[PDB]
Amino acid sequence: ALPDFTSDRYKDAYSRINAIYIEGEQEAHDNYIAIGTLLPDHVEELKRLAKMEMRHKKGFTACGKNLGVEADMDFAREFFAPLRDNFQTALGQGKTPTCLLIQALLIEAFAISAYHTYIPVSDPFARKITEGVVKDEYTHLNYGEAWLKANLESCREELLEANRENLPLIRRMLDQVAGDAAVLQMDKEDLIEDFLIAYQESLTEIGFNTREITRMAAAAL
Ligand SMILES: CCCCCC(=O)O
Ligand SMILES: [Fe+3]
Ligand SMILES: [Fe+3]
Repeated sequence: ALPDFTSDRYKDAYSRINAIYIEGEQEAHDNYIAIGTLLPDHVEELKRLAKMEMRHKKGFTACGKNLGVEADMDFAREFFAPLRDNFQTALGQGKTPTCLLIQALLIEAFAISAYHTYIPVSDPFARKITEGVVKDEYTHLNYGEAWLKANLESCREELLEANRENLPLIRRMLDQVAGDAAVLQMDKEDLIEDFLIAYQESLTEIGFNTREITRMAAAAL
């Protein structure tokens, strides 16, 4: 059954999960702009992507206002700190393939999983907003997949390294959100399945074979 969106129990968990949505959209915006410093000829497309992320952020901000819940932004910022630190490191070293794997692949897949899972248990206001959002993040996966597919032969090793370092962070993120997510009536196994399916499909599209992908997914352990 649907959660009681008015309960103190729900609002408490929501303050953190919703803050994660909001912060995630903000960092996605920042990341796409940042990638523009690495792909100067991609700037106008990246600006469109980043603007979409700000629309997403505004929508989740609105979802919070609607339930009367103050977002715990401090919690969210710490939650994203490991991937954010790794993204910045890559950015400073000009490592475009690592930046794309972290943002366009890992974070977008995490988003699509969270949002797909949240929809059937969301309040009616948030549901319409979130239904809009999910259609968009496939556009973002497509963007990352396209560039990486086009450049695979020069960046294969970097990508294996990027996955090795960053996929475990996604696993720890899922472990950390699981409790609050369950209060929101979201099953951890659904979140994991949806995430892994999205990621595997991106890797397939990029040109990795089944063995390579199996070895990659394994690094989560
Ligand atoms: C769960 C928050 C992640 C959203 C990141 C994005 O919109 O690309
Ligand atoms: Fe988004
Ligand atoms: Fe996105």
